[PDB]
Amino acid sequence: PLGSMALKRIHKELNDLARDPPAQSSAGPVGDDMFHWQATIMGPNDSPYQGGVFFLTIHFPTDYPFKPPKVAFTTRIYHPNINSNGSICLDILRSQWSPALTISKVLLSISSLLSDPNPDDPLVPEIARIYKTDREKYNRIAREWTQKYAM
Amino acid sequence: DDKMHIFVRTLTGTYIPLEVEPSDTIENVKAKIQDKEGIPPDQQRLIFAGNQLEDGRTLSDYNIKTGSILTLVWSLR
Amino acid sequence: MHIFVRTLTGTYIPLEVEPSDTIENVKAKIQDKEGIPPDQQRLIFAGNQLEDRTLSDYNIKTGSILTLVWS
Repeated sequence: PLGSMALKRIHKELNDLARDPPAQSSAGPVGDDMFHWQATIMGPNDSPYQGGVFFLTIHFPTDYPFKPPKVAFTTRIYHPNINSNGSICLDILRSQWSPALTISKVLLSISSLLSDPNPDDPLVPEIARIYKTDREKYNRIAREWTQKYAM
Repeated sequence: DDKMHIFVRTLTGTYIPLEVEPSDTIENVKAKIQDKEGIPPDQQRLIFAGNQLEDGRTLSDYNIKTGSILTLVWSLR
Repeated sequence: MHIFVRTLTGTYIPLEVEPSDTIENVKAKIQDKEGIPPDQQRLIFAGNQLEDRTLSDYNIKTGSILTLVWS
């Protein structure tokens, strides 16, 4: 059966996202592989990323949803939990992933991470340092990066 | 039982799942598309990896595997 | 070839283009299909913003899907 067990779930999630999208994010395959999706997230209003559209790539494992998907940013973003390669630290993407967790919930968690970053347990130590020591500087830099790369 | 499950993306936004074999011809896939969605085979144009899938050739000839998405164009009608 | 432009709402716009076409007259091609002026559209392919290079250098082929952002 190869990975059809995962493809059933992936198609069901795509149908669910298409019928009722959150209107602040989108997701779906734009290429030739059902395992590879593109997603878009609108920057939250309560964050310096307001007005930016951030693109993400989703790579589904062959045994989805037993293993979590590989979600990575493709638009450059200034955030202490997202590195220059787009990797995201969410604690539900490799360590506490459980079935019945949907891609939509992952997008909502990423949006929440954008709204309220995590200084401790960082992925980029320098951005976390600037975030902890100067909030105005962090917000200005994040706004500049959002205007440059997500607008 | 080594059948591969592929998808056909239409311009309406839907994705039609098809359980096929690598040796299935492109016209066989078009017949399945007609059965599931009603579009006549002679008005279907299938695109995969930037190639127009010609009749008589098989899915394996285009490296179509499990989870492949083929774009369907409903033209000439 | 034939390319497809998807908006974030899910709607599809098919265009008949060639690899020699640059992306600003493609932007103008999107202009007279649903009404979006070129000054308020962003074209994204494979997650990268496209600046008005030609379709050949971005490796856009038949069936390629490009995301349209109202900005």
